[PDB]
Amino acid sequence: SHMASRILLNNGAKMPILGLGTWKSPPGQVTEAVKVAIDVGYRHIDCAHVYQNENEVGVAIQEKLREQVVKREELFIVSKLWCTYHEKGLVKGACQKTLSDLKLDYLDLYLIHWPTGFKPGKEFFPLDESGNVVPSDTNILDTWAAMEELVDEGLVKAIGISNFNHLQVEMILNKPGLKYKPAVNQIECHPYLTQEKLIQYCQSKGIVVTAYSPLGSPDRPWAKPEDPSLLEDPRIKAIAAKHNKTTAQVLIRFPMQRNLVVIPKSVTPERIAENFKVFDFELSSQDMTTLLSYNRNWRVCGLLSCTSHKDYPFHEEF
Ligand SMILES: NC(=O)c1ccc[n+]([C@@H]2O[C@H](COP(=O)([O-])OP(=O)(O)OC[C@H]3O[C@@H](n4cnc5c(N)ncnc54)[C@H](OP(=O)(O)O)[C@@H]3O)[C@@H](O)[C@H]2O)c1
Repeated sequence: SHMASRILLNNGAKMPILGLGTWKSPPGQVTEAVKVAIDVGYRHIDCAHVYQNENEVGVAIQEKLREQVVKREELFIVSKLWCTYHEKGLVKGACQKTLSDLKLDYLDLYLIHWPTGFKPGKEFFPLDESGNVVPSDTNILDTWAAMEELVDEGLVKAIGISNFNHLQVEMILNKPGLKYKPAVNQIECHPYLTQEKLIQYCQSKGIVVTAYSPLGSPDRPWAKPEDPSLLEDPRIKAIAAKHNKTTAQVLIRFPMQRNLVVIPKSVTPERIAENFKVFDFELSSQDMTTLLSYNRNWRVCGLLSCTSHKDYPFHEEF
């Protein structure tokens, strides 16, 4: 379908363009979800410590390795450093906890989950008595240096960023003494948040973009009935019908044809399989431009409790 399965990263490794998301996947369902995904062809799993389900994801990965359904070198496992671990002295331990839970001896890619550092401690969103999230002082260039050390210690093959705006990406690229460029910026992207400016910037610097919430995250916990709904948009349904595919399949193919990686989440076996069957059709340029035209700057993930943080990413235009 004029579509290779992997994209070359600036660390020299190849990354599967379609992965399985795991945010909100219940711990009692995610082991089967990941097993099914690997069985039906997925080779990339997107994880995070803050999702609280890495142990269960890891059970699935380990079983499929033990069963010899896949070899470790064929898998591309991604996780993310949570905001309460931006300190120099906490990054390695946070990575190692993720490795121990996923039952891996390296990650293919480790991302700074958000540019905002928070006070370390047990709470993922530490609050002051008035409800503000308590920041860390550690600046993100120092967090990046700590990520670089993980490459040099063999814990991770690639490092990257997530939810960074273009000025924050530029800060990393302009870092004095930069040793490794970010390989990936993982950002929200779908027809209602098309991200042209940030995607162009990242791609022009050789940074691969991964699109999260490609279906508009209908299970996001703050969903309101009045919100827009990609899967129910009749205009997108019409493009899907024309191609004899589902709306979800169109929504997944869309970022693929922008040279993005995409990570739809499901715990439903039939949908996991459906979502992978996107290498057998092509959207036209006109389809692509039409889908881009639906942009409304609508965000699933605004980190809305953190808008006063000095490194909050979404005040900038892009
Ligand atoms: N870096 C970040 O800050 C960040 C933020 C958000 C997301 N992410 C990553 O991106 C992944 C994907 O984003 P997301 O989880 O927000 O949402 P999403 O992938 O846009 O949507 C997931 C929702 O769509 C449903 N669904 C999946 N396939 C479907 C299909 N074929 N037909 C109908 N409904 C379908 C799922 O239901 P069922 O599961 O019940 O089947 C679930 O409710 C996350 O899981 C996470 O790995 C990263």
